[PDB]
Amino acid sequence: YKIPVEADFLFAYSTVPGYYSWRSPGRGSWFVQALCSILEEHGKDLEIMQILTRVNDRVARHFESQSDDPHFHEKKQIPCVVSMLTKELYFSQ
Amino acid sequence: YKIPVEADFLFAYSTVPGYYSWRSPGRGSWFVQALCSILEEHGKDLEIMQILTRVNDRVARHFESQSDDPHFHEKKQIPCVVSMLTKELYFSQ
Amino acid sequence: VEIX
Amino acid sequence: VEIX
Amino acid sequence: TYQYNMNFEKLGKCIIINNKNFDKVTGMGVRNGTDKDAEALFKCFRSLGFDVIVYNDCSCAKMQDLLKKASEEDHTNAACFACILLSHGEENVIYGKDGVTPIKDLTAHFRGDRCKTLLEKPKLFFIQACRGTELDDGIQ
Amino acid sequence: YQYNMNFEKLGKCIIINNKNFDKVTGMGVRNGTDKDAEALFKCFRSLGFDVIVYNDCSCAKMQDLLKKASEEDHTNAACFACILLSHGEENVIYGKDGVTPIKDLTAHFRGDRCKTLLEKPKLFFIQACRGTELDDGIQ
Repeated sequence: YKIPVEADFLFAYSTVPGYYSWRSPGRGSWFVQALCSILEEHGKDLEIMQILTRVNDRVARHFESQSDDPHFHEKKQIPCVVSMLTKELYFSQ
Repeated sequence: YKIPVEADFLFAYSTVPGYYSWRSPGRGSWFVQALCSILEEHGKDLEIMQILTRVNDRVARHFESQSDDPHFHEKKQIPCVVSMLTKELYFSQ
Repeated sequence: VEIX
Repeated sequence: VEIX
Repeated sequence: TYQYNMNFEKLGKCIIINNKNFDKVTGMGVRNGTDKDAEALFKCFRSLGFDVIVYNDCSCAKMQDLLKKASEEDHTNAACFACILLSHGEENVIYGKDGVTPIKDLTAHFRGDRCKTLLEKPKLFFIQACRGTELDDGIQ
Repeated sequence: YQYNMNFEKLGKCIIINNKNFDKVTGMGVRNGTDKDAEALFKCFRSLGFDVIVYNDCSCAKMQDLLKKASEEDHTNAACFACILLSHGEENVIYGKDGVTPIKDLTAHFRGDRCKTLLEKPKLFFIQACRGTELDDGIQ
């Protein structure tokens, strides 16, 4: 009969624990850029994990930092999906 | 060019952070029971997130604790998937 | 059942 | 680019 | 029987917390670019079918109360719930303009026993924020 | 959109099956874990993994096992898998002699520390407690 209280949560973090997350003042944060881009073209036909996996790929490949401070130069980012979902999620049909 | 060092990891935890995880001495832990059942019938034809999502469902629904101690009686469990994967993962072809 |  |  | 039931009157509520400006005492700088994020996000999630609401420069108590009230609403006719957090942060924690508050405390309002009208329905949280001070140097 | 699986081997699968613990740790026997490990052995074998099960490992043993695997040559492997069966608390897992952080176990397989598993999935399955809360359920 019962269902766990922590069930059916999903967390799409912009980065992995312990790490920074990057943001362009001109274009917005990497994670949001990628999330919106992919939702625009596949929001209605892809499952939520497929969407966020592609988001992971795009943030990982398409982005690299530039700073004059070498400590922050040419650094990378990977997002992080935590799923307590019990079903597949489509936003359509 | 570059790829993040933390990319392409996946963690399938048996439970969510902060919580206990349950184990039957006769039949094995809930998470493993569910994982094996689902892998046995769909290991080669489903994507890994689909697999672990069904595992989440079965652990959440098919299982409930029984103890004589009322503090541990009729308790529930939900597993927890952490994905830094950049692609879909199939175990075949 | 027990806990890990 | 900045950090959050 | 393997997909969440989407047959509802509404897709659901989408709450966006857009924190740009912070009390100087927090030591946190203005988060330039977050407006483009918030603008891009409301458009996308509106397009999906969400009832989108945007909140700007929220205090910790504002954020806590806001999510609490939403959890107490009646989601019986909604397929799911979504929340997007745009702010500074550190591991397990997120910045209001007023300081930090734990992510868990924000999301716990929507637990099954505390938001029965979203039971067996997906609860989505998207978090744009730092989670510590490590950097990823990359490879290859 | 899919990880490339066209390799000679699916990959190595390490199962750490910790059942018995040093009394100093205060942790009890994990009855049923053998049934888990055997079932896991068959399933992951069936997937195509080259599975090896290690029993009642110390923290240094667990550390060494994963370190060694990261240093192996995975050039002909599609992926890597590791399964942890033990007692645990948040962010940490028990060896027979005590606790060791999970992050330390997995960090060996980071891209900069294991190039032959670069762009290849690294899977960790963990049956262990993560704290002391209970889930009362509902309805």
